[PDB]
Amino acid sequence: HMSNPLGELVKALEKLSFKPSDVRIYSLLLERGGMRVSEIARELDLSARFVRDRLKVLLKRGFVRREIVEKGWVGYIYSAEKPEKVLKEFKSSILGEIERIEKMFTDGS
Amino acid sequence: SNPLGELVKALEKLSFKPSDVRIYSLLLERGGMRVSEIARELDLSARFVRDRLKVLLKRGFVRREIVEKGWVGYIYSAEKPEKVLKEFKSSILGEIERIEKMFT
Ligand SMILES: [Cl-]
Ligand SMILES: [Cl-]
Ligand SMILES: [Cl-]
Repeated sequence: HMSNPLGELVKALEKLSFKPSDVRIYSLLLERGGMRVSEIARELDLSARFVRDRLKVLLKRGFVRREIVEKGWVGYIYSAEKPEKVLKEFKSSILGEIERIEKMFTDGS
Repeated sequence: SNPLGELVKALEKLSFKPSDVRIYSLLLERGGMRVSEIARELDLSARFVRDRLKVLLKRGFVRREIVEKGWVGYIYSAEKPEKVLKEFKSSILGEIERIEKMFT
């Protein structure tokens, strides 16, 4: 019945895991520059809905940003945050998770 | 080469097998044990338990003492949770820093 630091870390790693498709989207954008949902979908042979779904996650995690295009067509494209930014955000997220887990394992009072 | 791909690889290396969690739990709950005892209780291969304990030892999550009453063997025990978290934090920070340097 005892709480388990390894088990808690497993849950944290799952929460911060990446789908393979997230890696493909991020890597495509870093290489090619900002792209529309439709362009990403065609390039990677994924559905537009699935791409939108993963973009929401990557935006909230701070790994991708959006920016307006006004070039006849008007809409948003999506751009990779730079590696230094991605790694800064990931570091903050995992440290946050560890800090929460630490509260379960304090000694004394 | 991209930071998410490198994080995936690093996070795989820092991952735990479900058995690791069970091995740690057993040692924390019941105290220091021999490999054969852990394997019996968990219904795992003794070789497998042995190899996972070697991984956990290198990571700083278990310790061992040599004992020789008859045949030589190791008694493994759980490191305390705060040491586990401290070591894990150090390790994952080290990995992120290494990946940071790949790009700088
Ligand atoms: Cl996927
Ligand atoms: Cl679009
Ligand atoms: Cl042994």
